[PDB]
Amino acid sequence: MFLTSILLSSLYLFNRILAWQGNVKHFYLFASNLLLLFIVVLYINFNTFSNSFQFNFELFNSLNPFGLSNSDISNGLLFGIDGLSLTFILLTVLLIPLTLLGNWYNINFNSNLYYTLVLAIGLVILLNFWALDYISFYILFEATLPLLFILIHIYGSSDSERASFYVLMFTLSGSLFMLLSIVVISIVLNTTNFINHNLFVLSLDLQTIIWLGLFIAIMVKTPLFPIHVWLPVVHSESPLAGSMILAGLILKLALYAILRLLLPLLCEAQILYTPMIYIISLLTIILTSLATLRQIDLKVIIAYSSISHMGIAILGVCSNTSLGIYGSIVLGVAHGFVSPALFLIVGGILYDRYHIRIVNYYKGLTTYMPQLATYIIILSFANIGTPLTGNFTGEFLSLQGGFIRNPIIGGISCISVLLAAIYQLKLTNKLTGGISSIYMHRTNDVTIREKFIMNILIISTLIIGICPQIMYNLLYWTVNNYIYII
Amino acid sequence: MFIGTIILVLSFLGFVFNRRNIILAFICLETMLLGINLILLRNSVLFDDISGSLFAIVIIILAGVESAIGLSLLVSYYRLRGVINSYGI
Amino acid sequence: IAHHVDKGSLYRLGPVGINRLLNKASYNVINLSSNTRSSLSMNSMLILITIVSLLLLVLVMNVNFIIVIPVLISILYILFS
Amino acid sequence: ALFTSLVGASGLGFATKFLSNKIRLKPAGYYPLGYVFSGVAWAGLGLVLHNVHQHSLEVLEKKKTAL
Amino acid sequence: VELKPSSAIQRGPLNKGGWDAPHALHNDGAIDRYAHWRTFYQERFKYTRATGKSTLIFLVAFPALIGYVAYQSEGLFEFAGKRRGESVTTRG
Amino acid sequence: MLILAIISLITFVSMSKLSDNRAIIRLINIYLILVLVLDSFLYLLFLNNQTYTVMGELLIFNSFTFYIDMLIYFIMIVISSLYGYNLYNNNLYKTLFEPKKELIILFLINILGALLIVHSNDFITLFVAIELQSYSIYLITAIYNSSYKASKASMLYFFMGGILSILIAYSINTYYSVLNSYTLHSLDSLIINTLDLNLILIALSLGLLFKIGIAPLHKWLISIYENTPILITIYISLIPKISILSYLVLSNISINSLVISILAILTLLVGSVGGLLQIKIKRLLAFSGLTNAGYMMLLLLLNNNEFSYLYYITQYSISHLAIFMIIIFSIYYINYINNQYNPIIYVNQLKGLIHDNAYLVLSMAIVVFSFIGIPPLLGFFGKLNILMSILNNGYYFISIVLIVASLISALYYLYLLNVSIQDKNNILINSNETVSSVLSYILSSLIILITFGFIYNSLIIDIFNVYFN
Amino acid sequence: IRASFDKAEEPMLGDYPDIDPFPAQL
Amino acid sequence: FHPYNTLGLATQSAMVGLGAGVVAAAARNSLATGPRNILTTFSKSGGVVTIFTGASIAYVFTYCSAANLRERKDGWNHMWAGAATGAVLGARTKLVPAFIGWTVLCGAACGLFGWTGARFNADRKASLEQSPKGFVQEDAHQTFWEVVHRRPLSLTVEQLGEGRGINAVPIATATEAPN
Ligand SMILES: CCCCCCCCCCCCCCCCCC(=O)OC[C@H](COP(=O)(O)OCCN)OC(=O)CCCCCCCCCCCCCCCCC
Ligand SMILES: CCCCCCCCCCCCCCCCCC(=O)OC[C@H](COP(=O)(O)OCCN)OC(=O)CCCCCCCCCCCCCCCCC
Ligand SMILES: CCCCCCCCCCCCCCCCCC(=O)OC[C@H](COP(=O)(O)OCCN)OC(=O)CCCCCCCCCCCCCCCCC
Ligand SMILES: CCCCCCCCCCCC(=O)OC[C@H](COP(=O)(O)OCC[N+](C)(C)C)OC(=O)CCCCCCCCCCC
Ligand SMILES: CCCCCCCCCCCC(=O)OC[C@H](COP(=O)(O)OCC[N+](C)(C)C)OC(=O)CCCCCCCCCCC
Ligand SMILES: CCCCCCCCCCCCO[C@H]1O[C@H](CO)[C@@H](O[C@H]2O[C@@H](CO)[C@H](O)[C@H](O)[C@@H]2O)[C@H](O)[C@H]1O
Ligand SMILES: CCCCCCCCCCCCO[C@H]1O[C@H](CO)[C@@H](O[C@H]2O[C@@H](CO)[C@H](O)[C@H](O)[C@@H]2O)[C@H](O)[C@H]1O
Repeated sequence: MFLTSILLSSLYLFNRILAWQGNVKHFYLFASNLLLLFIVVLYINFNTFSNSFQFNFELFNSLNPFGLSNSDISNGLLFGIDGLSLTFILLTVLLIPLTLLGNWYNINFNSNLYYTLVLAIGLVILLNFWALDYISFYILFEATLPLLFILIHIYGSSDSERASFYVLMFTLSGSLFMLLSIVVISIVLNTTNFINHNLFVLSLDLQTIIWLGLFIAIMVKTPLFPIHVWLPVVHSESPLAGSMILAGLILKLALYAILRLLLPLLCEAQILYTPMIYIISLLTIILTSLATLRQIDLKVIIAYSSISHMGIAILGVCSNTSLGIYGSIVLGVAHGFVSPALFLIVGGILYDRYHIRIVNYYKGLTTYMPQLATYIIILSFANIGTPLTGNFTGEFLSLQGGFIRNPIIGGISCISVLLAAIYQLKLTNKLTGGISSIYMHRTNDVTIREKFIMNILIISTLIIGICPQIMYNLLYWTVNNYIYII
Repeated sequence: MFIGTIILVLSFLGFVFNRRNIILAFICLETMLLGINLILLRNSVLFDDISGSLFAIVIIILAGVESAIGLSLLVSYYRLRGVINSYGI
Repeated sequence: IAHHVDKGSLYRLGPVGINRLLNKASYNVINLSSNTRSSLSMNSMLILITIVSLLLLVLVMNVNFIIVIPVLISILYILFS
Repeated sequence: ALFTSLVGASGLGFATKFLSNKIRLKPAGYYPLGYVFSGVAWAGLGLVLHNVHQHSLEVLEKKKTAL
Repeated sequence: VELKPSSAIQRGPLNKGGWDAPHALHNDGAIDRYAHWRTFYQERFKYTRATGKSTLIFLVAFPALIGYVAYQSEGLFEFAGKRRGESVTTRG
Repeated sequence: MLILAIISLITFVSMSKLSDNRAIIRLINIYLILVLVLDSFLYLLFLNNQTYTVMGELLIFNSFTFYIDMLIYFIMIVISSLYGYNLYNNNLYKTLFEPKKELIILFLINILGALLIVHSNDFITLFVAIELQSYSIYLITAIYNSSYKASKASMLYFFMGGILSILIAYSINTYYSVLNSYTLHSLDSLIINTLDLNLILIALSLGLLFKIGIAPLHKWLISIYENTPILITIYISLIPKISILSYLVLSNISINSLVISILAILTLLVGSVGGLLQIKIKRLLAFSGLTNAGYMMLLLLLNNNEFSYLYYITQYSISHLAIFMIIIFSIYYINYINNQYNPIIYVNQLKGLIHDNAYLVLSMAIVVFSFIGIPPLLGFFGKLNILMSILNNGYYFISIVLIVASLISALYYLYLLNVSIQDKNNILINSNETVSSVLSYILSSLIILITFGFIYNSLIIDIFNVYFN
Repeated sequence: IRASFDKAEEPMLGDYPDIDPFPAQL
Repeated sequence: FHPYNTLGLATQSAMVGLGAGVVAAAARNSLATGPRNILTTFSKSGGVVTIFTGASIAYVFTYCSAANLRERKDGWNHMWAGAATGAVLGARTKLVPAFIGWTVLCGAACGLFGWTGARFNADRKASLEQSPKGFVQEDAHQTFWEVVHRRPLSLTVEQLGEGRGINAVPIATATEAPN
C-alpha cells in the first residue's frame, strides 16, 4: 500500500463530508476520539522497564525531508516519549474532544474556523511532549500564539483585543529569553537533544546564566509572581476552549519544561538558586490568593486559583526529592481535570444563559439550578484540595518535599490549604446561597452534554485521588533521574 | 590637499545652511566634486600614479551626467508647479 | 494588594507604563524633523550634526570610554523624551 | 528519498493552486488542470534540490575517500 | 476618471445569524459601572502615600525578608530520624 | 543577459507605442525566467568556495554574489509581473496601475548597478556602480511626473544621495592618499593593525549606509517611500538595501566597530519605536525595513556572517514582497480611493478584510508572524541565526536590544492584523470580476515558502557546508 | 463614614460617584 | 584593582558635557521653527546644557566613587551611576514618583550595561569564537566555555557548599560496612 493513498482517502472523505454537510465538528470529534484510542494503544505497547525513549521518529532530515530518516547523520527534529511525556499526552487527548464539545452549540459565526483552531492548538500541544530537542520544543512552544491570538480576537468577549495582545506579548517576551539560553546551549554543546544532554557538564558560571533565561520564560508561562497579570485577563476574555486548553495544558508545559530542560542540565544552578525560586513561588501563592478575595468577575477567580496551584507545584518539583516530582506532576494532572470543569461552569453555562460574569447578579442557583449547585460544590472542594482528589495528593506531596528542602518556606506555604478555601468558598457560598436573584430569570438546568463533561473530569480526579499509585508505572524512573544528591 | 578640503567643507556648509534657494545646492555639489578631484590629482602627482587621474576623469563624466539628471528632475518639478519657491525642494 | 499591586505597580511595570512610555517616545521621535516647510535644509542639518557628533564622540571615547556613556544617555533623552 | 520528496513538493504545489483559487474567491475545484501543472512544476523544483544535495554529499564523500 | 470603487462588487449587511433569545438578565446600570471601574482600575491608578506603602511593602520588604530567611536556612535543617541529644542543624 | 536585455529593449521600445508596454514587460519577465533556469548550473564553478577575479581585478565572483544575483532576478521577475499582468480588467485598475514606457529600462539598469556593486572588487567599480544604481533610482522616483509628491521625493533623494556619494568618494580618495591602492585585497592583519584606517573605512560604511536609511537619517527615505507610488516603493525599498548591505558584508571592513554598534542600536530603537503611532501603511513598512536593516547591520561586525545574512535577506525580501502584494490586492475591497497612485494609505481602510477575502488575511497573518519571528515560519530561523552569530562573537547588550526591538515591533506589525480581523458592516457577498491568475499564484507561492520552507533547512545547510566552505 | 481605605481611593475615581458607604447590616 | 581619580575624571566629564550642551544648543537653534538668532541658543534651549552636564558629572562621579568605596571594578558601579543619572533627569519633571522611577529604571539599564561588560562593542578574545571550547582533553581545569563529561567533587563542594544533599563523599560509601 501507499501511505499517500491512505491519507488521500482521509482527505477525500473530509472533503465530501465538508461539501454535503457544511460542517467539520463531527469529523474532528471522530479524529479526536481516534487519537485517544491510538495513544492508548501506544500505552499498551509501552515498556515501563526502560528509561530510554521509545517510538522515536525523526523529521525533516536532509535526505528524506517529507518522510522519516533512517540515516547515520541526524540533523533534523527529533521525537519520542518517556513515561513523563506519555502522562500529559493522555491528559491532552482526554481533554481535546471535551474542549470541542463544550462549544458544540454556542458558536454560530465562522464555526469551522473555530474548530480548526482548537484542534490545531491541541495537536501542537500534544506534539510538544514528544519533542526530544530544544529547537523542536521551542517551535512548538511558540506555535500556539498566532492561533490563540486569532481565536481570542474573533470569538472573544468584550475586551478580547487587549487579551489577545497580552497573551502574545507576554509569552513572546519570556520565550525570547528562552531562545537566548537555547542558542547559547547550541553554540556551546553544538547539539540539542533530550537524550544525552545531562552528560555534558558545563561550567557553573555558565549554568548561572543559562538558568536565568530559562527561568524568565517559565515565570511568564507558569505564571509566577510578579508576571502573573496576563493570566486573569486572557482567561476572562477568551472563548471556553481557549480557557480550558490554557489552564489544562499550556500551564503544564512550563512544568514539563523545567523537568526536561532545566533539571537534567543546569543541576548545580538549580541547587544554588532554589531559594530564590521558593521566594517567588511563595509570593505567588499568598498574594494571588489574597488578590482573589477581592475580585468581582467569576472567571478571573478561577484563573487566580490556577496560579496558586502551579506555584505549589513549583515548590515540589524544585525541591530535589522524589515525592516532590510525583506530587508536582499529579498536581498538573488533577489541575487539568478540575480547572476546565470550573471554566466550563462559569464560561459555558452561566455566561451562555445570562451573558454576564459579575458575582453581584448571581445568587440562589440552588433553587432552580440544583444540579449545577452540586457540581459547583464538588469541584470547589476538589479545587481547594479535599482528600480523595488529586489536587490534595499533589498538594501534600509537594509540601512534603518543599518542607524537606527548606522547612520554613515549606511550612509557611501550608497556608495555601487555607487561602484556597477562602477565595473559593466565599464564592461558592454566594452562588449556592440565598434567595434567587431578582436580576436573573430562570433557565434550564444543566444539559446532558455538560453533565457528561463534568462527570468525566470528576471521575478522573477521584480515581487518582483514591489510587494515585497507578501513575507510578510511568514515573518511577522520572522521580529519580532528576535528583542531584551525592 | 588644502584647497580641495577647503572648497569641499565650505560647499558642504553652504549646502547645509542654505535657507535661500536650490541652485546654490547644485553649485555646492559641483564644487564638492571639484575639490575631491583636486585632492586626488595632487596625490596622484606626488605618487606618480595614474589610478588617481582615472578616477578623476570618471568623476567628471559622472558629475556631468549627475547635473543632467538633476536638471531634468527640476524641470519636472517646475512642470507641475510653475514656480520654484525659495523653501520648496 | 489586588488594586495597588496586581492592578497598580505590576501594570505600571508592564502594559500601562510601557504604553505611556512608548506614547511619548514615539511622539518625540517623529516630532524631530519638525518643519515640513523645507525637508531639505533640515535633513541637511541632520547630516552635519551626525557627522560632527560622531567625530567628537569617537574623540572622547578614544581618551576615555566611561565618560561618553552619559553623553549617550542624555542623547537618548533628547531624542525620546 | 526521491519519491517522498516529489510527493511533498507536489503537495506544496497543490497548496499554491488551492490558496490561489481561494484568494480569487472561487471554489477550490475551479480549474483542476492547474493542480497538475503546479504539481509537476514544484516536483521539478524538489527534484532539482534532490540532485543538488546528492552531488554535494558525493563531494564530501569524495573528500574523505581521497584522504 | 472619478476614482471610486468598482460597481461590480455587490455589498450587503453582516448577519451573524444568531437566534435572538429572550431577556434572561435585567441589567442594572450601576453594578455594571462598578465592574467597569474595578476592571479598568489600572488605567487610573496613581502613586500616592498609601499606594506607595503597599507597593514597597509587598515588593521590597517581604521579598527581602523571605530571601534572608531562605539564604540563612538553606542547608541548615536535616532531621530525618534524628534522636535525643543529636543536633538537628548542620551548622551553628 | 541583462545587457542584451537593456540593449534590445531600447530599440524595441522606441519602435513600439504606448499600447505594447505591458506585453514588453511580460516578455522580459519570461526572458529573465529563462536565464534563471538555463544558466543556473554555473553554481558548480564555486565548489569549495573557489573565488574568481574578472576583468583584471575589478570584479569578484563567489557563491555569495551568485546567490544574490539569483535573488535579484527572482525579485525582478515578480516586480515585473506586477506591471505586466493587470489584476482586474476594469477601467479603475487600468488608470491605477499602468506602466510607463521607460520604466522597465530603468529597472534593468538598476539591476545592473546593483550587481556591479556586489560583484565589485575595486572601489572604482563601486563608485561607477553606485552612481548607476543611484541615478537610475532618481529617475524611477520621478518618472511619475504627474504627481506632486513624487516630484518632491526625487528632488530630495537626488540631493541627499549626492551628498553621500561625495562622502564615499572622499573616503576612497583618502584610502588612496594613504596607501596608493583602490583594492581592499591589499589589506590584511598586518596592514589593519599597523595603520590608522578606522576613520577612513567607517566613513565608507556610513556613506553607503545612510543611502539605505540607517539612523538618524531615516526620515528622508521614509518620506520618500511614503510619497512615491506603491509599485515603485516595493522596488526602491528593497534592491538598494540588498546591494549595499551585500557589499559591506562581503568586504569585512568593520569587524568590531563601536560607531556601528551605536548606530545599529539606534536603528532598532527608532525603527521599533517611531513606527508605533503611524497610521499610514507605507511609513509603517518603512520603519519595519529600518529595524530589519538594524538586524542586518549587526552582522557587519562578525567576519563569519554569510549564512545568517543570506537566510535573512531572502526571507526579508520574500515577506516584503508578499505584504506589499496583499496590500495591493486589498484595494478592490475598500470603500475610498485616496489617489491614482496610492489608492490605499491608512491602515484603518483594511478594516473588515476578513469578511471580504479571508484567505488574504491568512496570508497576511503568516507574513506578519514571519516578520515578528514566530516559528515555524522562516523569520524565526532567520533571527535565530543572527542571535547565534552575535552571541558567538561577543555582543550581549545588543542581543537584548534585539529581543526588545522584536517585541516592540510586534505592535506595529499586529496593527494590520488586528484591524483586518475586526468586524465590518456592508460586507461583500458576490463579485463577477476576478483577480488575475498569475499574481495570485505568485502571492501563494511566496506564502507557501514562508510557511513550509523550514522543511528544507537541513538541505540548505548541507549545500552551504559544501559550496561556502 | 468614609474609612481610611475608602478615602485613599479618592484620586482614582475619575467620574465615578464618591459615595459615602453605609453597611447594609445597619 | 587600581583606584580611580574622581575629581580629575569629573572635571573632564563636566567640560565634555558642557561642550555637548553647546553643540546641541546650536543644532536646536538651527533646526527650530520660529524667528531666532544667536541669542536664543542658551535662552530658549530646553535645558540641554544642564541635562548633559549634570548627567556626565553625576554618572562619572558616582561610578568612580562607588568603584573606590566598593574597591572593585564591576557592574554594580554602573548601576549606581545610572541611578544618579536617572535622579538628575527625573528631577526636571517636578514629581516624586517619576523621579524615583527615572532613577530605578535608568539604574537597572546601566546596571545591565555593566553586567554585560560596560561596552556596546565586544572583547573579541573573551568571546566564544576566539577562545578554547569543546571537550577538555585530560583532567585540565575547566574554563568557561569548555565542556566536561565528569567534574571533580571537591570543586563542587567549594562552589556550592555542603549540606542540602550535597556532601564531600557519597552516602552509601560513607555508610558502607567496613567489611
Ligand atoms: C550606556 C547606558 C545606556 C543604557 C540605557 C539607559 C536608559 C536611559 C533611558 C533614557 C533615554 C530616553 C528614554 C526615556 C523614555 C522617554 C519618555 C519618558 O520620558 O518617560 C516618561 C513617561 C511618562 O509617563 P506620564 O507621566 O504618564 O506622561 C507624561 C510625561 N510628560 O513614563 C512612563 O510612561 C511611565 C513609566 C513607567 C515605567 C515603565 C518601565 C518599563 C521598563 C521597560 C522598558 C522597555 C522599553 C524600552 C523603550 C526604549 C525607549 C528608548
Ligand atoms: C560628505 C560631505 C562633504 C563634507 C566632508 C567633511 C569632511 C569629512 C570628515 C571625515 C569623514 C566623516 C566621518 C563621519 C563620522 C564617523 C567617523 C568614524 O566613525 O570613525 C571612527 C573610528 C573609530 O571607530 P571604530 O573603528 O568603530 O572602533 C575602534 C576604536 N578604536 O576612527 C576614529 O577613531 C576617529 C578618530 C578620532 C579623532 C577624530 C577627530 C576629531 C578632531 C576634532 C577636534 C575638534 C577640536 C575640539 C572642538 C572644537 C570646537 C570649538
Ligand atoms: C564644541 C566643543 C566640543 C567639546 C569636545 C567634546 C564634545 C563631545 C560632544 C558629544 C556629542 C554631542 C552631540 C549632541 C547630539 C546632537 C544634538 C541633538 O539635538 O540631536 C538631536 C537632533 C535635533 O533634535 P532637536 O532639535 O533638539 O528636537 C528634539 C525633539 N525630539 O536631531 C538629530 O537627528 C541628530 C541626532 C544626532 C545623533 C548622533 C548619534 C548618537 C548615537 C545614539 C547613541 C545610542 C547608544 C545608546 C543605546 C542604549 C540602548 C538602551
Ligand atoms: C464523594 C464523591 C461524590 C459523592 C456523590 C455526591 C453527589 C450525589 C448527588 C447529590 C444531589 C443533591 O444533593 O441534591 C442537590 C441539592 C438539592 O437539594 P434537595 O434536597 O434535593 O431539595 C431541592 C430543594 N432546592 C431545589 C431548593 C435545593 O442541591 C443543593 O441544595 C446543594 C447541596 C449539594 C449537596 C451535595 C451532596 C453531598 C456531596 C458532597 C461530596 C463532595
Ligand atoms: C537561489 C534562488 C533564491 C531565490 C529565492 C527562492 C529560495 C530558493 C532557496 C534555494 C537555495 C539553494 O538551493 O542554495 C543553497 C544556498 C547555497 O547554495 P548555492 O551555491 O547557491 O547553489 C544553489 C543552486 N541552485 C540555484 C541551482 C539551486 O545556501 C543558502 O545559504 C541559501 C539560504 C536560503 C534560505 C531560503 C530558504 C527558502 C526555502 C526554499 C524552498 C524551495
Ligand atoms: C521602593 C523602591 C526603592 C527600593 C528599591 C530596591 C531595589 C534594590 C536596590 C538596592 C540594590 C543594592 O545592591 C547592592 O547589592 C550588591 C550585592 O547584591 C552590593 O555589592 C556587593 O556585591 C557583592 C557580590 O554580590 C560583592 O562581592 C561585594 O561584596 C559588594 O559588597 C552593592 O553594594 C549594591 O549593588
Ligand atoms: C539571559 C541569558 C542570555 C543572556 C546573554 C548572555 C549569555 C552569554 C554568557 C556571557 C559570558 C561572559 O563570560 C566572560 O566572562 C568570563 C568570566 O565569567 C570569562 O571567563 C574567563 O574568565 C577568567 C577570569 O577573568 C578565568 O580565567 C576563567 O577561567 C575564564 O577563562 C570569559 O572571558 C568570558 O566568557
